[PDB]
Amino acid sequence: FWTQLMLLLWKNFMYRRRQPVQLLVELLWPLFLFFILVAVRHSHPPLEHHECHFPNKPLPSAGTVPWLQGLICNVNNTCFPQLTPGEEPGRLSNFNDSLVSRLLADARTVLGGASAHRAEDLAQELLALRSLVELRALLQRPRGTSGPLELLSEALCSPACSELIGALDSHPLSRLLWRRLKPLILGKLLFAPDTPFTRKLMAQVNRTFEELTLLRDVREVWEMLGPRIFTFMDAHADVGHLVGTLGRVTECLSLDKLEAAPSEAALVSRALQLLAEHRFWAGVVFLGPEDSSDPTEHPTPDLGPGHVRIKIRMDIDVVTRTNKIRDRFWDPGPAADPLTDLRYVWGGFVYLQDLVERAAVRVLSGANPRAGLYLQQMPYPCYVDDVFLRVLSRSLPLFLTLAWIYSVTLTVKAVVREKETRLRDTMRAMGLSRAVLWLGWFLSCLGPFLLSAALLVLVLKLGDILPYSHPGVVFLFLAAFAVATVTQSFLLSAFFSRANLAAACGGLAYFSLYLPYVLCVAWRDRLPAGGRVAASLLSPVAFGFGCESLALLEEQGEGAQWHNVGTRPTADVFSLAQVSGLLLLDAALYGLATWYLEAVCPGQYGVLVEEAPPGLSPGVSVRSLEKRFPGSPQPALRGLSLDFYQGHITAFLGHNGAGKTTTLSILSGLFPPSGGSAFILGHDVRSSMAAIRPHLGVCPQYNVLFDMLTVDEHVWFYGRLKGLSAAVVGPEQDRLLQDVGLVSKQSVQTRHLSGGMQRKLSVAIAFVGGSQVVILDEPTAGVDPASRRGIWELLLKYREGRTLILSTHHLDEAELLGDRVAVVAGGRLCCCGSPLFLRRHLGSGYYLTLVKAVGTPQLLALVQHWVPGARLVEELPHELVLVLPYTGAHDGSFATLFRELDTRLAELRLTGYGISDTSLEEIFLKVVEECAADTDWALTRQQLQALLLKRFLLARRSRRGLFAQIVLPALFVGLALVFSLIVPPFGHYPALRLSPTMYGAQVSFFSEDAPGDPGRARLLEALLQEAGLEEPPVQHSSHRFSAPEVPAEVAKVLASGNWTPESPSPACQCSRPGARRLLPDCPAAAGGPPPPQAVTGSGEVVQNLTGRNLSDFLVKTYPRLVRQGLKTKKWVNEVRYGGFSLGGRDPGLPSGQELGRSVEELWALLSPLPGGALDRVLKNLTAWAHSLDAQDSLKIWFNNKGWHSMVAFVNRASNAILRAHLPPGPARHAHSITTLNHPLNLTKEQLSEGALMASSVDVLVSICVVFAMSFVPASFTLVLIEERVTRAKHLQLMGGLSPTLYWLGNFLWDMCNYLVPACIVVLIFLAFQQRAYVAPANLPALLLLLLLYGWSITPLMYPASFFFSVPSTAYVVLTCINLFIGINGSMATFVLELFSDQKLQEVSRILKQVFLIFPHFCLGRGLIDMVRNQAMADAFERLQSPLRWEVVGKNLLAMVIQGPLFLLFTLLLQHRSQEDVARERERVVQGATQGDVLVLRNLTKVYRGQRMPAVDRLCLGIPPGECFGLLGVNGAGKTSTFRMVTGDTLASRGEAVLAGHSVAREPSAAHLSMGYCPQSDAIFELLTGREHLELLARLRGVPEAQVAQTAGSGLARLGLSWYADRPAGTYSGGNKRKLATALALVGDPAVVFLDEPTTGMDPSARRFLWNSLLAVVREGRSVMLTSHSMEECEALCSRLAIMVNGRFRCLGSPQHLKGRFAAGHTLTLRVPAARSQPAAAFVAAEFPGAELREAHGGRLRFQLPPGGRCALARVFGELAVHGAEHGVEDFSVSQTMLEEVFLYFSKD
Ligand SMILES: Nc1ncnc2c1ncn2[C@@H]1O[C@H](COP(=O)(O)OP(=O)(O)OP(O)(O)=S)[C@@H](O)[C@H]1O
Ligand SMILES: Nc1ncnc2c1ncn2[C@@H]1O[C@H](COP(=O)(O)OP(=O)(O)OP(O)(O)=S)[C@@H](O)[C@H]1O
Ligand SMILES: *[C@@H]1O[C@H](CO)[C@@H](O[C@@H]2O[C@H](CO)[C@@H](O)[C@H](O)[C@H]2NC(C)=O)[C@H](O)[C@H]1NC(C)=O
Ligand SMILES: *[C@@H]1O[C@H](CO)[C@@H](O[C@@H]2O[C@H](CO)[C@@H](O)[C@H](O)[C@H]2NC(C)=O)[C@H](O)[C@H]1NC(C)=O
Ligand SMILES: *[C@@H]1O[C@H](CO)[C@@H](O)[C@H](O)[C@H]1NC(C)=O
Ligand SMILES: *[C@@H]1O[C@H](CO)[C@@H](O)[C@H](O)[C@H]1NC(C)=O
Ligand SMILES: *[C@@H]1O[C@H](CO)[C@@H](O)[C@H](O)[C@H]1NC(C)=O
Ligand SMILES: *[C@@H]1O[C@H](CO)[C@@H](O)[C@H](O)[C@H]1NC(C)=O
Repeated sequence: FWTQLMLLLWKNFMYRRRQPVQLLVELLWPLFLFFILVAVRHSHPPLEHHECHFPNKPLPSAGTVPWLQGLICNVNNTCFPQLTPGEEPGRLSNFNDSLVSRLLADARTVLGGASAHRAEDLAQELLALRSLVELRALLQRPRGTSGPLELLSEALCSPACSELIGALDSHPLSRLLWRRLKPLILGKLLFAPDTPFTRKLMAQVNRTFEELTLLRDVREVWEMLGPRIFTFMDAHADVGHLVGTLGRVTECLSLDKLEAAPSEAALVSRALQLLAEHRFWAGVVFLGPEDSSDPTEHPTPDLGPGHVRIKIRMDIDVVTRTNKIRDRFWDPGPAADPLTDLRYVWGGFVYLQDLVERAAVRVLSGANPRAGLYLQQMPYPCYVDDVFLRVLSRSLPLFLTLAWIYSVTLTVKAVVREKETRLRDTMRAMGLSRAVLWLGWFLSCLGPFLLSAALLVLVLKLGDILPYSHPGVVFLFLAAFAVATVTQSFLLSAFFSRANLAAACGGLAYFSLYLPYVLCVAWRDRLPAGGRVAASLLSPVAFGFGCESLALLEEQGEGAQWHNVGTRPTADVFSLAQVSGLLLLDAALYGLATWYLEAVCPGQYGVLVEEAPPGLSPGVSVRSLEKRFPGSPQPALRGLSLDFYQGHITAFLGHNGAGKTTTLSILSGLFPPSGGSAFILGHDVRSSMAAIRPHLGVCPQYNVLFDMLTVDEHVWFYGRLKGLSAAVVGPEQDRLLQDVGLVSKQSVQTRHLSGGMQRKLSVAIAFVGGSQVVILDEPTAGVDPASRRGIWELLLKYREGRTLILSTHHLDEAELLGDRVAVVAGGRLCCCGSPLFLRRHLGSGYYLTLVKAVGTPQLLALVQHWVPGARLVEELPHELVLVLPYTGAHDGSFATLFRELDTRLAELRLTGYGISDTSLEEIFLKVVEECAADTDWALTRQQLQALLLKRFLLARRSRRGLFAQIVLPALFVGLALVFSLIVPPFGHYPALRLSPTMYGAQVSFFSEDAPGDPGRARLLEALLQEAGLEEPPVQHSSHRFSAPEVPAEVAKVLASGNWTPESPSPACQCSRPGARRLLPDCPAAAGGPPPPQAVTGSGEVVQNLTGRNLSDFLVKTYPRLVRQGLKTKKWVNEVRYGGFSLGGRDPGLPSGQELGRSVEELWALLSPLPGGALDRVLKNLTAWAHSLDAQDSLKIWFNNKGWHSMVAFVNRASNAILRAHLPPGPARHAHSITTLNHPLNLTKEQLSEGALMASSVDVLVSICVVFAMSFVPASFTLVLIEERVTRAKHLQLMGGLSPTLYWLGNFLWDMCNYLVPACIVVLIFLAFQQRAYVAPANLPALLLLLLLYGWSITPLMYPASFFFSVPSTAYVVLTCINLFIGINGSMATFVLELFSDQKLQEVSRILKQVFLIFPHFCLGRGLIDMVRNQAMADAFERLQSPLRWEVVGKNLLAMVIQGPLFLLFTLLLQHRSQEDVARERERVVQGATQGDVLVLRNLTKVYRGQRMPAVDRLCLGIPPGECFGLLGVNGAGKTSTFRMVTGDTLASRGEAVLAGHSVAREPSAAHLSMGYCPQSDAIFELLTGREHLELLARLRGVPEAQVAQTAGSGLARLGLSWYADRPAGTYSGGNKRKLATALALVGDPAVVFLDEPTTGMDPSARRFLWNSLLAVVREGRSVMLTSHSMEECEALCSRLAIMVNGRFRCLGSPQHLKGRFAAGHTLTLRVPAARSQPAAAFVAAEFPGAELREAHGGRLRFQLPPGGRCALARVFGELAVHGAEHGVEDFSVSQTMLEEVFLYFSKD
């Protein structure tokens, strides 16, 4: 059991070692992919980012100075690691060291002090002020700045406008700020409705800009107070310079920047016009509830007024996209980038929403609410950003499968190859169980897999791809994967019966099972938990599911290790060990599947007796052996009771189908006997089992050798397997090697270098165990007769002792070697015995014939006198045949009769006698039928016409296939167009209702500071009851404690620490220690320790958090909220989006009443102006001082990952304020405000880019058209490939056909066939009303493009007919290649077009400039280009043409240029090719006979590497009036000479001339008069035979009116009347041969060539061929016939030439040969002594001529000079003594037998 496994493993290792280039490629292919992966890793290392905090943004409602301060200082949005002062519940401002704030505080305190006082005291107070000094220093600055923006930033933290432009264009930061401010400074507010209510709303919009325009009055009062004081009496210059600077800034002010529009269409037109001038900024639409014109939204929520809907339309390049709520790829980032994401800050959307909402509340409420709104960004933890790990999670299975596709292909190829040559059956014959075979396969294939896995593990660990992990677990994963994939490859090898088919399908079967993993990862959340395990039954799917868990565990900073093998890293991911368990279960299931499937198709591979020897020792005793198959009710083998005997070489006789090899397999260990017994050596076959193998040898009818192992390893392997010991193999090896004469070959150790002799070696293998019984099976099945002598010598060498049982098809072989013969025919035995006994039992006797150049009764009386027995069988004139009695036949009587007849020859006028001994052939036949009975220019026009007709009939023969290949794609396209009538989603921007409720269930805040006020209490009530909470606040007091219970294990930790809310209460948080990377921060159990009070309303949770830290709580709690949905990381639903803090502390000085009183007192005094301008200024100042209190504020925290959170929460705040200031009652339900977002249409320049991303249905239609359009050329080319496989094409070429004209005819017919599908597609497009195609300016372009693409595509794959030789696979491969090329081109172009965000891809347009050289992509590009150009034209002017040579003209021109070059290439590819014997050779050399039709001279062929000429130095001459014949054994070179003379092949040396026209010098006239007939059937099965006949008739040039009549003649000479109507496909075996003969004969060629015209068909067919050839030979025409059957050559031909080894031998007429050497007699002696000298000596002494023939041990034949003067009897009497003189049992004489010419044919 172990020795067989060792031998199998050694053999497999030897196969692998003898291929020293496949191992290297298998090792170095998977390393390339992983080196690419390592390079990719080196390209993108992970990025690290620490914690950072964000400042606050003040809305204009809070103030104007802080507003500009924010717009000028917080533009960069830089992170700050330290906590910002704004976040703390106390402060509400960030800038405390700013000059503006200090100046305002100093002014306030000085004014308060002055008011309290009411000069020296005031001067002293103002002297100690650094802010005034800083302001004076800033005023006294000699430029030093790029522009006023820099000075404004330093202070805070028209031709004049042209000068400002010139100054500000220099500084890049000033450029950025100026770009941000340009839309808004020069803005043009527009509104559609002009009703008075809207007028009041825009009056509320006015009042802000009116407050803005107040510096003019203060300025003018300054210059009207200036000169007065100056006349009454550095500071004066500084104020004037400052005032003039202020005036210059206000010079480039829009002032009246508000405008109006009459209607929505006019609104859009005016907006686009202003965009053309770069002046448009925003537009507002006050849609009314009663209008009911709501696109994709409800008309009105409640009847009547009270609800205001407001739409803001701005430029798309400014307002963010408004289609999807969230990003599709979650990123570990704060999502705070001013340039890209923070668009609402420099876009002004929030500003205008605030302004409009405040106007609406001030109008509807009827009060003047004051509440400053601020915006804050929640802070974000420290993080590591690394996209690569998700890429591994999604990519690693792909690279692993691509690395292991190669070894799987090799494994399946090897398994199928070894199971193809039936070697497995031979191994099972010797006794090896299938289990050992499969175990050898397992352990031999599984080595390289694990070596590759180990190398991959080392690469992964060392290459930093999977660090922080222990390689042991990774290896235990890859090993399970390798086991599963090897088992599944063995399963894949169990469905195929061909080598290359299995090799090319196994890789595809392995790769096609990785797609479901992608399908599952796309809809990751869709699939439940139940279907996960069911889908993970595939091996690659399970590997992917395990790889995702491995990557997920890698993200958490601790890789795969022994600690966490059985731990699930997330609630819905497999543990790493469970995946391996499933992998092993899958491998076991695949193994069981292979085991069961191997048994699905079992079995099928895909009374005369002479028993009396001197020693009766029945070594093999088979009795009544029977077997039956279910294929036929009659048994495969019937009763066979024959008994064999040791020492005799029994043999089997029968024609193929006699069930001999079946029985020989029964006796071996391959098949089971159904009945009877098969006792070998005494013990039954099954009982012996393994007790019989050393004493039983088998050799099968197929050669059994390994193409890589040498001879010595071969004998070693086949000896050690039988039971031989390793010590005694040397002598046995040497014995067999010396016996077979391979002692030289074992020196070079080759197996595939030597051929033909290999069968000999196989025979020797049957004699390696010295087994007593040996069963051979046709040891000379196919070996050349020239080498059967060695096999005969070896088999006779081992003829003693061993029982040998063989079987041969022949009849001569069964008597040379065999000591006995039994005849089996029709699966049954008929007779048995020995050749002597078989020849001694006949109805007839021993024949004697006499010819005439006297009297029958006289000769009969003479014969009866000389011998009593005599039978008269034949009595016709000119030959008298009598039967001499075999019963009691004696030599003396025959000798006396012959001696008497010798003298009386002249008188009797006989002049010749012929004796005859019955032979084995006729007795074999007679017993076979006895057993059978007992069982029961105009010519070119006609040529093209005929070719087109034959193509049309060829198409009409196969109509269903062409119909399904042509019409079906059109119906497919039509159905695709029908089903594509749904609304196309392309990315339009609908109307979106911007409210917080769109996000869904969430958690929100209501933090409050300084709650000591009733108005703030009302505002808080509005905020809470706005979200759906219960109306009475006291109910919350009824709920009392509404918080989750604190964790018990955390209470002790809290008691350990201070736990004050102001101090950091939570414990610290883990982060990146440098040696380890964590994606989130791992949260402890104490983050924001006390669970804050939460109340749930209607799908929403509100939390208190009053008085806590807030920032710390959010930073600590965020990852806990996120992690619930990081398993898939596709659409992450953050739960906390925003919240409110009711801050109340006033950063400014609240004491503004005193300042107002002081201003009023100053207004009363100082001579107020009668006009009141100063009075109005002072009133405005008093109002500003009164409003300076800022009684209540509000801050909104928002999360930026939700795109539309800022606007939703600002809307909520405004609505809450409105509901707060409205008096209580049911009227609260009547009032509401709504805000929408709707970007405007694209401008023309914007359209020129935006039209690109509106093509999905177009892409689908183009893909469908390309897929359905690339089928026809393959259908065209399959027919040509099929006609190339058969040599019928060349048969056409000997007609009038030329290859160029054949190509032209095929091209024209395929054009005519192709013109229909294009018309069908065109009519489908026209009938289905596609505006994209039914336009009159688009139809001609589409038609021309389709027709010219079909023009160009066809000659692409015509040159491919030479490469392939089978129709179906050629069609499949060509279709797949074309579809792959088209789809890849289209996808690459569309991907580069959509993803062309960066500029270095637009130059990739040159790539398409190359694709015009590819003809398949021209149509796909042209359709898309035409569609986009025409759609742009439709959308351009309504709200240049396809025929122009700018969109499709260039592509069409390039493709029509490409058209003819492929036809030229295939036309050039077609024409790529550019003693009697001595006396007749001498007469040919000296001169040429003019009458001879064919003349040859030194005809020679030298193949490549054969080292010997197949046909060498061949000469001949054929007179026209005689039929020729060529003879030779297989391998002589007759077919090579036939091909060379016909012209299908070239000649290495020498040329043959036919009727004075050499083949090379001008082939056309040569082929005009040659009738080609090969052994193969060169016909088209689709057509009919008669149709072939008229096709050849029309090609030749027969007039049409007689062509049909010719058909009758074309059958009248060869019958064919019953088979005329039937198609050529459904005929008989000989019908094809006779049809080929008729096609050769039709047309009346001068000479007719036939290669093996008849090979064992019905006698009627050969009689008809005989008649046809006789006709053509006595009508004065010549035939060159090649055959084997000698009687046909005798009957038909008049000259015979015999050739062996490529050279003539006799070259004479049949009668000349018969008289030259086939006369006399030959003697055969049966000597058992096997001694040459005793038999040779006396024969040479008495007879001068004793030439040897087949000198073997059993028999020897004698050649002697003919024409003995004495009688023939002169030998017989001598033999009558010679039996005593020398050992001779019996004898035979062949004296002018019917087999003399046969004997010479077999002689040489
Ligand atoms: N797959 C099969 N293989 C062999 N024999 C079959 C098969 N199917 C049916 N038979 C039976 O085989 C008989 C016909 O002779 P075969 O057994 O095929 O001859 P054979 O053994 O191939 O002949 P030789 O002369 O020994 S090569 C009929 O009884 C068939 O029904
Ligand atoms: N691929 C090949 N095709 C044809 N002949 C070949 C090929 N390879 C070698 N030969 C030579 O063909 C010769 C043996 O076949 P031939 O005598 O030419 O014809 P044939 O086998 O008698 O023809 P049939 O009767 O039509 S199968 C030897 O010279 C071979 O070396
Ligand atoms: C949020 O927390 C505060 C505590 O700061 C709760 O205020 C209490 O409310 C009840 C009911 O109105 C009063 O009787 C208590 O006197 C309040 N306590 C203090 C110390 O303020 C408040 O109820 C909680 N939620 C709400 C409804 O705002
Ligand atoms: C701006 O876009 C709107 C669509 O949002 C266009 O209005 C539609 O125009 C089509 C004609 O092309 C009509 O069939 C629709 O009924 C219109 N819908 C609406 C809502 O009116 C509008 O024509 C575009 N204007 C410009 C100048 O591009
Ligand atoms: C923002 O800060 C970065 C810090 O490097 C600086 O390089 C950049 O110029 C700043 N940009 C603006 C707009 O201030
Ligand atoms: C602002 O600065 C002043 C003067 O240094 C200081 O008294 C005051 O406490 C500061 N206030 C804040 C908000 O830090
Ligand atoms: C105020 O807005 C109104 C629209 O109601 C507009 O007519 C007017 O010009 C604006 N005021 C000024 C002077 O800009
Ligand atoms: C909040 O927590 C932070 C954590 O650094 C701490 O520095 C800060 O003092 C705390 N502030 C309050 C008022 O809770």
